[PDB]
Amino acid sequence: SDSKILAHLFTSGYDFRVRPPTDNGGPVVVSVNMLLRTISKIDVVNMEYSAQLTLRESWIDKRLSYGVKGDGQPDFVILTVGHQIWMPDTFFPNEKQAYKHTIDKPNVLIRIHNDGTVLYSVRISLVLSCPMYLQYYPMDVQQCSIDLASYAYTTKDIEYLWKEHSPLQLKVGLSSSLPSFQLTNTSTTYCTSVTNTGIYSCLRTTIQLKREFSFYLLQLYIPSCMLVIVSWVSFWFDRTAIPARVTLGVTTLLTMTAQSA
Amino acid sequence: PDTFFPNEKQAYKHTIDKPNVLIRIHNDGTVLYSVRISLVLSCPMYLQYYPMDVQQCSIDLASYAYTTKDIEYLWKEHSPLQLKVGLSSSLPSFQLTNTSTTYCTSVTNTGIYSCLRTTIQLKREFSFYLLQLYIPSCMLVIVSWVSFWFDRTAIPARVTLGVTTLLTMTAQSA
Amino acid sequence: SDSKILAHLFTSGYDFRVRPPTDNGGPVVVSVNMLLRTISKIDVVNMEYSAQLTLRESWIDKRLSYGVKGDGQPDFVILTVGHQIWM
Amino acid sequence: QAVVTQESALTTSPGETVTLTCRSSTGAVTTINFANWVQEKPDHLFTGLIGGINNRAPGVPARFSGSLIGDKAALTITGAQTEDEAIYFCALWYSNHWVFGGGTKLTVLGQPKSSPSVTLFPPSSEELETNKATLVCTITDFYPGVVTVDWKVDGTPVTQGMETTQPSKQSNNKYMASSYLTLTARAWERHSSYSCQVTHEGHTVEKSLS
Amino acid sequence: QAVVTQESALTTSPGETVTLTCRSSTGAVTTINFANWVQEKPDHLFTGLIGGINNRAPGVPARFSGSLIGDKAALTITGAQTEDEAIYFCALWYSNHWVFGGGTKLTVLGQPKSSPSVTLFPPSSEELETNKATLVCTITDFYPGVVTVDWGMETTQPSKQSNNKYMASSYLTLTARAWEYSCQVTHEGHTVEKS
Amino acid sequence: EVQLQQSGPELVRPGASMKISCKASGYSFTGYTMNWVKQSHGKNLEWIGLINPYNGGTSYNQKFKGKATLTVDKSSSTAYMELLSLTSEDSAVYYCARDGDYYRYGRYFDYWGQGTTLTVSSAKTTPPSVYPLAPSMVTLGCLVKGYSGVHTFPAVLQSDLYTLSSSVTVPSSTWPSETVTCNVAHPASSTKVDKKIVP
Amino acid sequence: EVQLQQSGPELVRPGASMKISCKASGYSFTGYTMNWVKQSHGKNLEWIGLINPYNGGTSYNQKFKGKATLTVDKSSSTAYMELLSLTSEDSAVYYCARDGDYYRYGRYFDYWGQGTTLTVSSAKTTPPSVYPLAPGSMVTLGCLVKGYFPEPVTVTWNSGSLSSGVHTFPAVLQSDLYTLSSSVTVPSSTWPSETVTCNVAHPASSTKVDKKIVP
Ligand SMILES: CC[C@H](C)[C@H]1O[C@]2(CC[C@@H]1C)C[C@@H]1C[C@@H](C/C=C(\C)[C@@H](O[C@H]3C[C@H](OC)[C@@H](O[C@H]4C[C@H](OC)[C@@H](O)[C@H](C)O4)[C@H](C)O3)[C@@H](C)/C=C/C=C3\CO[C@@H]4[C@H](O)C(C)=C[C@@H](C(=O)O1)[C@]34O)O2
Ligand SMILES: CC[C@H](C)[C@H]1O[C@]2(CC[C@@H]1C)C[C@@H]1C[C@@H](C/C=C(\C)[C@@H](O[C@H]3C[C@H](OC)[C@@H](O[C@H]4C[C@H](OC)[C@@H](O)[C@H](C)O4)[C@H](C)O3)[C@@H](C)/C=C/C=C3\CO[C@@H]4[C@H](O)C(C)=C[C@@H](C(=O)O1)[C@]34O)O2
Ligand SMILES: C=C(C)[C@@H]1[C@H]2OC(=O)[C@@H]1[C@]1(O)C[C@H]3O[C@]34C(=O)O[C@H]2[C@]14C
Ligand SMILES: *[C@@H]1O[C@H](CO)[C@@H](O)[C@H](O)[C@H]1NC(C)=O
Repeated sequence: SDSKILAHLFTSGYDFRVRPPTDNGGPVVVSVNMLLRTISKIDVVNMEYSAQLTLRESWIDKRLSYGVKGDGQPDFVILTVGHQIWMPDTFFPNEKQAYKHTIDKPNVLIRIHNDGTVLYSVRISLVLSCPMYLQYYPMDVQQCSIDLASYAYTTKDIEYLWKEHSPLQLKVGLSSSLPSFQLTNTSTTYCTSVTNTGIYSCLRTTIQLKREFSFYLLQLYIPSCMLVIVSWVSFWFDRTAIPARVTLGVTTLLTMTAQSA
Repeated sequence: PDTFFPNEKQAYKHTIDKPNVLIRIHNDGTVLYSVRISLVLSCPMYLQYYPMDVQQCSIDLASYAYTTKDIEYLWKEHSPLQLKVGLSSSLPSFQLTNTSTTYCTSVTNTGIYSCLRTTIQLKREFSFYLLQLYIPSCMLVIVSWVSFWFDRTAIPARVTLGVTTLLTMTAQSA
Repeated sequence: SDSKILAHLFTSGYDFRVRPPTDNGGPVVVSVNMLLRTISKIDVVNMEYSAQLTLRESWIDKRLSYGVKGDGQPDFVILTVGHQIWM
Repeated sequence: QAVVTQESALTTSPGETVTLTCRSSTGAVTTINFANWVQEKPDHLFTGLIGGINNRAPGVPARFSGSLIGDKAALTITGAQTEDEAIYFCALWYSNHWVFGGGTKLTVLGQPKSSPSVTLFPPSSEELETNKATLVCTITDFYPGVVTVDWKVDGTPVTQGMETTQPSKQSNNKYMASSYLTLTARAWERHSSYSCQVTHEGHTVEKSLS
Repeated sequence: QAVVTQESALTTSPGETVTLTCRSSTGAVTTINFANWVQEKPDHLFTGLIGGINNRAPGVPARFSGSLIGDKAALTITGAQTEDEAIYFCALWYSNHWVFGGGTKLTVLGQPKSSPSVTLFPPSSEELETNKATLVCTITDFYPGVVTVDWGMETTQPSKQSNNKYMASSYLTLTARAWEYSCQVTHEGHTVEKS
Repeated sequence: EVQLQQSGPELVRPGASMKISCKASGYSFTGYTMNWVKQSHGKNLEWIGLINPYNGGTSYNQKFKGKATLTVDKSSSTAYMELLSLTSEDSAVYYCARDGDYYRYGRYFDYWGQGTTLTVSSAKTTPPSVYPLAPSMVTLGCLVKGYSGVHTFPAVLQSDLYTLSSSVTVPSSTWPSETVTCNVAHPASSTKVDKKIVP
Repeated sequence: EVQLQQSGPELVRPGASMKISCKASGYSFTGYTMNWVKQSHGKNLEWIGLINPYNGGTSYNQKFKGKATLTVDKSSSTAYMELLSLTSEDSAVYYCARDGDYYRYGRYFDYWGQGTTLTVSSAKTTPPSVYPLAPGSMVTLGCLVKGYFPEPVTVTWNSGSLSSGVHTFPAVLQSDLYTLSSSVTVPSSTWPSETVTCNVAHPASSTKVDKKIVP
């Protein structure tokens, strides 16, 4: 059944190198859903962060329609190994490092719906660059983004659009694996840009990270007040015993330096 | 089964000389598949009792493409989880007190996927924190007291003690 | 169309191992454009630095000309997988 | 190739709600067409209103709003104002370029309607002497200021040789327009039936010639 | 397709041990069927008991327990209680959906048993005139509330009376020309029949 | 304590479509997935489908693919169920039952709702057709159709209408020596009829 | 406030090529990409192409591939547009319209320029020829100022005597030579018993011609 349906699609002349046809010659519309699994290693020195997400792409390829109306056949067929299919050559413009997960079997899923609609799902681990602004360092908020766009195909061939309903989703155990920050807000936007090689469609998801304060309260503010307050208890020593005063003022000052370092 | 580890951040198969896999095909059609895998898993930890805490780390296992109508995972009936004898000896900082074998099947937007979950319980060794934190701090606080026995006229001595122990206290904590 | 244009170029005797021919036998001139994306990790101890850039090379390979004057065909064709080209 | 279509003209009173539409010839206007709406005030003053995904130009009043009613792009002015009287062009994005519409002349009513005064002028004898023959058709005192001139020689409608000026505004807030059908003296005598029918806001006025 | 089968009804006294069973038509009930057990008290009060791998709903008494006795799912109440008298549905998971059983009406005894008082009425002449003949086989005074009518038929659901002995009516529908007969009620043993 | 309160009973004509609700309270709503069960008079319990509040994800029984549409409103902690192209067969009681596991599918039932009774019918008011029935103590019967010892049994549904009978045991010495009759009233049709039980 | 000021009007002969400018001010010039729109009398609005100031990148409408060349001068915050092999068809008003998004392409229009009127014609100063327009055998008469260059030409009636019912229509650009006509309405029975001379003046060539209407 399924193996036969697949065989019927690739027994004819099908070229995975050729872009799927369109009714009006328009571009291939690729809907994108994105599921963040974990956001970790938020490096402030190199201004980058790691994040593991599930990319989900969906487009229409009439050539792959087998059931059409169906209603007698299976809704969709899982694409097995050894069958090539044209896919959006999407990449992450601000990715510095990327890994696909291939443990045991590669972590991918491709479905071919009867009408020719394709669902593509893949796990990807990224290390993205995220320029940060430390004006209010201790109590700051940073905004980190994942950009997504086609590399070779221009605006006449491929166009990205965020899924209409819940384009960005978070796994439940995301905030719990992110102890240092608090993921307050997310946004889903477009970043299409015009380059020297053409106009390329582009999506951009954005998370907003609010730095946890409890640490800096205990490891910076509290201890410094406690240090400054100590420098005051020398105002209560007789003016004759200056050694005591200096020892206090000097020690607290030195310690102040250390802590800051 | 295209199984993967949902909470794996990094994974390596061992391929030294020949790849470390074993596949057996029993006469009845039963298949045995064995493979060595090195993982780096995410394990959210809770440090409320930091010095004397216990963490629970898990390895999740599920199919990626196949849904609940095609593939279903079940833990072996007898001893689903086993430990090599030299595991606790290669784990000096903690003590693997308890293990559990559970299911984590979940319903997603792409379907309902079968899922297993093994869980180890790690109890942090205390000997280190006794010697490197508690003992030395008591020893530090006790020193601040020996200034109560210096004559009230020699305040330089008192301050030097109280101040030094305080500074050191800071350092140690840092 | 595009798939046919590509097929026409590689159906003949084309060797991606052979350097593109020149009119006067001169060398292949490769124009280079370079776009720096990020310059990071400027290590002063090991005296090195990391940088991510987009390399852009452009040369002429008469063997690959399909439209020549064109003006009836597409200006250019995106090279798909499975077609070797001297680089 | 691909053509964009808009209402020739629309009428509305201050306070009411009017809706302009933009049709694609290749099919339904989808989100990847990025329907844009541009306003042209008199004296060549262009400004953007809506466009892109669902973003708007800076300062574009709240009464303006875009949507995809049916299978074409819409531009809805909720609570029309006097100054809102202008020409509205919509533009669709087809793959790699923009295609504009014919524009819609929205009129925010300020006086009673007025049907056009059509006149048809035969070629002067002085001009026929130069082997040229120009049919002139004048249209005055009409409102709203949008008409549609159509020529027909001997029953058959003409496609080429016709030139119609853009609705010019009069001193009395009404509009005028002229249209010239060009022929040769030897070709002006070759026939004997000429028609210059002017359509305005529905219905039609025709002025023949023989 | 796949059908789930349960005992029509079972009887037990307070304190005893009763066992309900759930059978699969495709074969033996395995662990990947995730046998579920649901309780329905009178007035449409549903609550889960057992299910999944070997987990139970919150508050489910200790006397309830699940197992795979033989090749079907079992639900064993050790030390039955008065309130335990309800209808128990078991549900099996076949690949991607649930399939329920017919349910088992467990009765925890309270009143001495009683044989069903049956009476078979023929179709009146007003019906034969309408050209539609109907039979009525009223069943009064019986306990527990589980009868099985056996003659186009349609019997009503058991409903307690004023003396706590459930009652019911049966209807065999025919046509006037067909008309131109006997009802037997089997109740927890003997079989009362009338012609 | 947790609770699942469903919408009230509904009466709708065939062809139409209505939507019943299930407001959850007493637990983190978005943590447990919801099942929908259909209890009809004609068949057993049927499993319609399930939805994961947190996920929006749904999985339907092949049978109800297109008949039911599970949705969820996180803000109001409410699970909804649409029923399209309603017909006679859709007349049933629809329950909503929670799954047992916390932020994961456990495949076992927790709490159910009180149920929602949906009646899909296309018949207007109709007067009860009373037909008398008859064979120590003699038992007499009275049959209402298409609308001491006083036993009125449940009411079936014959051909899109109702039908019940009425037993009544008496000493045989009071029949036919005395007039045994039965009163059959019907408020919705404003019709009360009497049928004399004769031997 | 932002502003896009374009160069003044230009008159050039066919075959030549000229370049119109668009000086931007009031915003970070290099952040918004520029569009060029052509409004001709013969057709609708046409999209020529666009350029990204920051990038230098350009994308043209297939139609104007080779006709227009978009460039940009970052230092002076000015966007330029070359037009080659100018012909009659290039006679139009060219606008420059900014894109809406900040350092990204949003595909929606912000502000436009006042426009630049380009007139392409190989004509020399040519006095008009006035031909009378009489109604085919309230009456309406007209003048036909045919084949003059350049604009403008003014038309009166009886030296200003009659002003009511006077309508001088727009001109059309045909054969490199402009051409308009002016009508005047009078009660039928008065004509032709009253002198109805129209006064045409073409200051560009010092031309003054009277031509009274007559059946
Ligand atoms: C109190 C400050 C002055 C300077 C005092 O400092 C000292 C002595 C001299 C001063 C009197 C020394 C100082 C401790 C404090 C005493 C503090 C406690 C015993 C605890 O905290 C108190 C106050 C705290 O609220 C400030 C309160 O939490 C509330 C309110 C908070 O919001 C306002 C809110 O976030 C939270 C959720 O609920 C808490 C319940 O109870 C204890 C928690 C403090 C520990 C402090 C430290 C542990 O390691 C840190 C570091 O490694 C170092 C080198 C110095 C330590 C220090 O700084 O030691 C240190 O920072 O006294
Ligand atoms: C004793 C504390 C007071 C404050 C004394 O401190 C000082 C001097 C002042 C006080 C009198 C200083 C202190 C050492 C102690 C003397 C301690 C020893 C000589 C040894 O330990 C003793 C006691 C110990 O049991 C507390 C006992 O182990 C038993 C009982 C334990 O369970 C209760 C159980 O776990 C264990 C298995 O079997 C042991 C046999 O024998 C020695 C082991 C201690 C070493 C301490 C340290 C080594 O590096 C640490 C750190 O890098 C630092 C900076 C400070 C050191 C310190 O803190 O130095 C330090 O922490 O005296
Ligand atoms: C008062 C004196 C002289 C003491 C002496 O020893 C002390 O600890 C006292 C102290 O004040 C504190 C510390 O700074 C001093 C030091 O190291 O020696 C001296 C200083 C000055
Ligand atoms: C997130 O929320 C805040 C709420 O004030 C808002 O300002 C911001 O634009 C939102 N979007 C992003 C980028 O997270």
